[PDB]
Amino acid sequence: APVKSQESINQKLALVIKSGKYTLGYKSTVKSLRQGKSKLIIIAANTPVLRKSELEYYAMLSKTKVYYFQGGNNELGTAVGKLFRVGVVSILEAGDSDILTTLA
Amino acid sequence: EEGKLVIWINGDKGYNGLAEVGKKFEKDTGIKVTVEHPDKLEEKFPQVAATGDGPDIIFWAHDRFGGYAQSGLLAEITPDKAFQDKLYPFTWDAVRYNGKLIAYPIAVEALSLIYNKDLLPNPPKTWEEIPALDKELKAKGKSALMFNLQEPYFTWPLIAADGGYAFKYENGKYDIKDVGVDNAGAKAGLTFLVDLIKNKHMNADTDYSIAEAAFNKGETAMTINGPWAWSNIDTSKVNYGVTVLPTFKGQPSKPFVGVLSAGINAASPNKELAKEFLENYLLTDEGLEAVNKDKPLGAVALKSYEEELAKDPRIAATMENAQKGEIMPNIPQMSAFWYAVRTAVINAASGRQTVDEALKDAQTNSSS
Ligand SMILES: OC[C@H]1O[C@H](O[C@H]2[C@H](O)[C@@H](O)[C@@H](O[C@H]3[C@H](O)[C@@H](O)[C@@H](O[C@H]4[C@H](O)[C@@H](O)[C@@H](O)O[C@@H]4CO)O[C@@H]3CO)O[C@@H]2CO)[C@H](O)[C@@H](O)[C@@H]1O
Repeated sequence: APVKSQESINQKLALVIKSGKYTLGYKSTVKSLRQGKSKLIIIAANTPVLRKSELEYYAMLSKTKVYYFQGGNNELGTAVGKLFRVGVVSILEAGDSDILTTLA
Repeated sequence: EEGKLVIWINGDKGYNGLAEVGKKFEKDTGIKVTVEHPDKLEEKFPQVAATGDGPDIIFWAHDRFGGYAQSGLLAEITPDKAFQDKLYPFTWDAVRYNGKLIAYPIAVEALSLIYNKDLLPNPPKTWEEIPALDKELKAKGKSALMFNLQEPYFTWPLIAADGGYAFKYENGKYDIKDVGVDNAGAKAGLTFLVDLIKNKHMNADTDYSIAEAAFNKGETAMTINGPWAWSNIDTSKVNYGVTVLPTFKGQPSKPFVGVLSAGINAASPNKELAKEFLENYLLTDEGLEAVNKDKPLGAVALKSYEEELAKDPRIAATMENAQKGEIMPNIPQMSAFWYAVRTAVINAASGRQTVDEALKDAQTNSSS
């Protein structure tokens, strides 16, 4: 359930970026999906041009959970700002983050 | 998409009237507004909103929003005091969840007894006298009563009359463990309903359509419905009256009071435009009138306009029945409650189970 603060998502994302493995954007994400390496993908529903359906199609075929961030470009933290900018983030390794057990 | 508002409202409300308010909004701001009335929109919204899809604004009775709020699907609304004062505090409380306003209140609704004055110059004051009244009308090719038996909303007033209730409201809080659909009161009510069907006074298959068509065609003397139905009766030129629900066991039928509300999709990219639309276009005397002229809203939340309409005897009857019933809780468990009670009534009516058996399971399923 999308029951988490933008401040919280940004903090969980910053932790993955800091200590885990992940990809950014359409291209690297579907590749991580097709390869079965993604543990989760986060989609910024309101990002300008986003291949939302296709990403969702790939998450389905790869049986990968997807979490939707609902905020707008306004008042965004560093991590969530990148997210919103690239539309998709694929988590390959959580690292020290609990993003996988709290969002998936 | 940014630059347009998509609205979801139930098919029994004045969606054409709402589309008028949206048409005006478009002329004034250049932002296109689209009104849709999908089926089971209250079940769909949670599904599509959770995935970055769904309308910018969702309309439904307040009982469903706590669930939406808990799943973080609603954008918190924050009208400044000047606007909050324009509406009644009772309606704001209905859309308050965890101490946060989660939607805009629009109107207060309650079911009333609707009768054909030519067929019933004097409607029954008690449920008990309905069987005899039906035997008489059947002798003339008519029936006494017909209303939707598929939705627990409509049968609940009778079930609550002698004792039924959803969750015990203990000093500012609801106890999701103390459910009252199993007590003796609720059993009496439901039994009385089952017997009506057993004795052929009503048919268990009767839905909203069957009932509304029969009443508007002068086939049955009474029906039970909300303000939204008045509009179709008017066109049908049936001489009707709107009054207090009949008592049961010397006690008032207790309808569940609902407040039609408008929530803003948390994922909506137009939250500001949505608030602008709801605060300065819909919740104005002109906005509500547009909608009300299509399908009556009942007792609107906007103080100014409710006062302009307070003299309508149909609204008076509405508020009278509302005053006798209980406001529905808006906590997440309400959905479970409704689903549970629905199954119980449908099963007892069709005989699939006995009153006791049916209410026993609903009792368990509610707090489940
Ligand atoms: O019934 C019409 C009147 O309903 C209103 O009272 C409503 C409550 O406000 C609702 O929250 C609700 O509980 C519903 C629930 O919301 C929903 O899941 C629903 O699902 C149904 C669906 O309506 C229908 O498509 C059908 O096929 O079955 C589904 C599952 O059985 O059902 C719950 C209970 O049935 O319901 C009550 C009515 O019971 C409203 O305030 C009025 O204005 C409206 O006219």
